Amino acid sequence: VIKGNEVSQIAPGQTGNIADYNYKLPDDFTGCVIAWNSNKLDSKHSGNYD
Amino acid sequence: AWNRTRISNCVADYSVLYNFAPFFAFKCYGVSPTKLNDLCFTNVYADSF
Repeated sequence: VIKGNEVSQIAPGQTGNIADYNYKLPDDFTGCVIAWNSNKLDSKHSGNYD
Repeated sequence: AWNRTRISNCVADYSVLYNFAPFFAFKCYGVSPTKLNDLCFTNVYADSF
């Protein structure tokens, strides 16, 4: 579960907040990264602070 | 009207640019980041756009 300007760091050999603190992808990654928006199911009016 | 800022006789305290000045777009071309601790810069210039 990420933000909007967050899919960019999800790639092999990538660095950033995710790769330094949250999650590290192997450079030899053999798989598919799939993403879709989740406004109607992962958001709250005051902020889905969960 | 960019300024060619010249830096000399200091240290490469670059980790602050990640969080102390939390700028998001950080693409290092030619020299990938996180290795910037020795043999790093000789005639470092900075361009402000």
